Amino acid sequence: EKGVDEWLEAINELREEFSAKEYLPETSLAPPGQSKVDLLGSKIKPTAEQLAQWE
Amino acid sequence: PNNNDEVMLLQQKLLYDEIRSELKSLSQVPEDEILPELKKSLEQDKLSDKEQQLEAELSDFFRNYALLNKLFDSTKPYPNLIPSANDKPYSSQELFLRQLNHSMRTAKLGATISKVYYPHKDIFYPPLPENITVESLMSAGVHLGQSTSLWRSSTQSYIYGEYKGIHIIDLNQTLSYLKRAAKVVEGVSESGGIILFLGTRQGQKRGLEEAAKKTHGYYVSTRWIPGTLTNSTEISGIWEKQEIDSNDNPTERALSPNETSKQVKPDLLVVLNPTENRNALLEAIKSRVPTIAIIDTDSEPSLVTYPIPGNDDSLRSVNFLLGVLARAGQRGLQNRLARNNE
Amino acid sequence: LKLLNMILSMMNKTNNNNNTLDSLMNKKLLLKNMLLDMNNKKMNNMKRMLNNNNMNPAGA
Amino acid sequence: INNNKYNNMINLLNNNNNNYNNNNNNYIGNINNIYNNMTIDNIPMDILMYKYLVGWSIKFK
Amino acid sequence: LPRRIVPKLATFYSANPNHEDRINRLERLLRKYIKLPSQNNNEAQQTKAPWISFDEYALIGGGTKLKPTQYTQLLYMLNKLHNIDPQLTNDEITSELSQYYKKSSMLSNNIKIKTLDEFGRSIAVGKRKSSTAKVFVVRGTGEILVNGRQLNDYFLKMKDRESIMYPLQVIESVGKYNIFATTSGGGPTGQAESIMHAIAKALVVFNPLLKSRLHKAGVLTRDYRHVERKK
Amino acid sequence: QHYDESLLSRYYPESLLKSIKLAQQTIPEDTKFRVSRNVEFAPPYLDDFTKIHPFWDYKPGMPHLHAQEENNNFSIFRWDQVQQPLPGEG
Ligand SMILES: [Mg+2]
Repeated sequence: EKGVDEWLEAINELREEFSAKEYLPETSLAPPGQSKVDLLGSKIKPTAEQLAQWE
Repeated sequence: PNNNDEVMLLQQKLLYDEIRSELKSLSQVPEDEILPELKKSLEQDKLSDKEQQLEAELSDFFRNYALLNKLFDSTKPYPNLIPSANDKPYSSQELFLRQLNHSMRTAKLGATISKVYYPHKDIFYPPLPENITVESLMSAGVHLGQSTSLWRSSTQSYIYGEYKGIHIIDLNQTLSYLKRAAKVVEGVSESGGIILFLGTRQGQKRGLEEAAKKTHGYYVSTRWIPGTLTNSTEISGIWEKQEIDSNDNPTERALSPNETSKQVKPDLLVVLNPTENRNALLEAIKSRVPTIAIIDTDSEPSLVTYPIPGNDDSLRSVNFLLGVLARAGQRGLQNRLARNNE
Repeated sequence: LKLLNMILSMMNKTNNNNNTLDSLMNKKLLLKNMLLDMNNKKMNNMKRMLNNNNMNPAGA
Repeated sequence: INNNKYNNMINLLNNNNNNYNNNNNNYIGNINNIYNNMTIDNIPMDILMYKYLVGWSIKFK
Repeated sequence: LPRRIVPKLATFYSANPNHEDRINRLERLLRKYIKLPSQNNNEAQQTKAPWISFDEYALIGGGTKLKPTQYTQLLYMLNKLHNIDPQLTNDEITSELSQYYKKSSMLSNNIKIKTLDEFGRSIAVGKRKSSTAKVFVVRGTGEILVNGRQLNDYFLKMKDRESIMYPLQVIESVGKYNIFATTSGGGPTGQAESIMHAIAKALVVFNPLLKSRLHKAGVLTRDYRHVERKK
Repeated sequence: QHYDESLLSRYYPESLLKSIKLAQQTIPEDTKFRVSRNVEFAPPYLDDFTKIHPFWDYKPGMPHLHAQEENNNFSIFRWDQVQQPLPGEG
């Protein structure tokens, strides 16, 4: 089952990367090539009918 | 040669944006569309030995780095730039960084500039007192005194002559007085004294702040509070003092309330505009604090210990003389820190 | 097995736009994103718990 | 005192002292940890009010 | 080795040594990063400027010595550093600015997004004088009921009826909703205008983009006037 | 948390163990205590309430609104000194 094989290879590589350093959400789980994203939306997007009425 | 390394990251960065974009797409879909169909598949599916591996590997991987973890703890330049796609044109921020790259390398090609006066260099690259000439003083405008109509005849001995309705200060004497004043600043700095630079004319702050910084001294650019020295306990007692070693590093020792209320008197006062700071000069006299000041043709020489005859109205002349005194202090400070090392 | 099928489904949706980095590179990129969404949930819960106790015992 | 209790809870939460129940209950943990270093020997006498006479006016007529 | 006591701040002999030192620190940053461009969203009037209050800055900026113009000077430099383009900003600037942000992180907001209920109804309450009104707005065809009675029966004055219709007339949705209004207390005018206020607050859920138009018409403002005991 | 009698019997006085046992049989272990933000019943500090403080508690034997002694069983017969001196340093 390559699906379970590649998933189980991806889960253990992640374990090693997080193990290398103290696991902190902001730092360890940052976007690729990013120092860290802070653990800090409900700005609903108007529907096409809502926006048409406003226009 | 190594560009591929960066390309490998960008690939992941692009993939990450794709994963996030479609994570938000599924956040809008109602659960009734996905959940029941998803559960039904599992009801119609049978787990295999391998499938179970991830059934518990992910449970722990999510029960270790998501639930049982510490949410908190008890590219270096411009790291927040959002690069644009290789097909899209440069963003406004990228154009700024693209221009900065040009400014460092190309923008200065073709010629060098010599024998041109740059105002900022008077503050940041002051000359040493021994290298000062009459030409340099004259280039700074130090010789331009006040109108002959405003003459304070007590300055007669500093005057070289009158020209174009103003008195010309004798720069030969200015140089000798400046060298003497500079040596005093160097001595006090090398001895560890408190040097205060006072100047309240518009524009002097920049020169005053740098002079204090390079001599480890103090400055006042806004207003001299009458009584700062004679009534120091009612004005300056509340402000914080600190103990320092011979290297001017804070010892960190907490100070007894007795030591924090005692008057802290300057060892030397430098006044850029003495005609507007009579209060400070009289307090210095009352407090036996030696003083240095630029003495223009309408200014009283005897009110200061070490007068420097010179134009006090031009920022260039003032910053030129202040720069020389500030560097003299710096050399004294460097000689004191050097004798401590060896 | 929603633990697995939901993550497989997520890649299926991304597969729509895709219409083998996806074997190990994308798979990892997804697990990490989920962990950052499960850590923000836990951060929000702490704020609720702290706002429902008496953070200010003596004056406020 | 207010910053000593907030720190106590922040630490008792960051150390984890049912995920579904982790969205309803607000019980932070052991009473001792929440009130660590807050005893009768240092809290009561420091918060008591009206403890110092600072003014007095005596009139006759 | 020999130790001596010296003033802590370079501005010790100034009128307000604490404020001048803080200004100097910000001025250094504005000099070191003079080239960095400023936000072009400033024209878009980004709604972010949570700086500490004058009284809060007086704890760190000289206390009684602190003058209002000195606080104004601090804000002009805090905003200028804050308005540097977010992409091109650095840690140094943000570190310095963090100490001046009003502390509101330990606490959270008390507002939860309003949504239609299980039957598609928007429920809002309004008050005028001594009257109160609870309205149920749902999408419909312009049917209105006041306390179970026809509008013309309950409200005899046409001006009271026109007041109830005004919020729907602003969003041009008079024939798009069914209103079930319940009112109690005060008299006809208080109840009619309390219903008016409650309909306006209930219409914002159907389209939050029309709140600005409702506010501009004046139907979302609670009328404060009440009978005052003569003093 | 519910503790075994052994542990509780090494820290609390015997007279108070029966109350602790009855409370551990009436309050279920899975009780989710809530914090009141209207009425503050407990003090702002932690206290087991096992010892009578000479100052912060009512003086034993003194008459007061919540005195539990009978009116003929008070033990304050001298009134020339302040009954409750200030706590700590004094
Ligand atoms: Mg002059």
